[PDB]
Amino acid sequence: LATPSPFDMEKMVWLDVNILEIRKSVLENFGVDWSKQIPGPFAAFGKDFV
Amino acid sequence: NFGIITGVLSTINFALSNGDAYLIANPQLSARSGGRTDFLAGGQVPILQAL
Repeated sequence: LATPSPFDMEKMVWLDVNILEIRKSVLENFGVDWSKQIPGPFAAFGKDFV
Repeated sequence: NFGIITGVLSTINFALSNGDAYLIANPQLSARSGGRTDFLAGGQVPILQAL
C-alpha cells in the first residue's frame, strides 16, 4: 500500500569555468629590395649577298 | 635574292633567397579512464558542400 514520492530531491552542483588567453606578435620589414633580373646585351647581323 | 637576317638576345640573373621557419605546439589535456576529451585551438572556415 506504500506509494513513492512524485520525484527525488537531487543535489545541486555549481560550476565555475575560467578561460584565459594572451596573444602577442611582431612584424618587421626592413632593407632595400633591388631588381634581380635585367636585360642583357644584344647583337644582330644582316646582309644581302645577291 | 640571297642573304640572312638574324640576331640574339640575353637576360641576366643574380637572384638569391633564404628562408627559415620555426614552430612548437604544446597542448595539454585531461581525461578520465574510459572517457574522451577533445580540444581545438584555431578557427573555422566556410566550405560549400551540398548533395
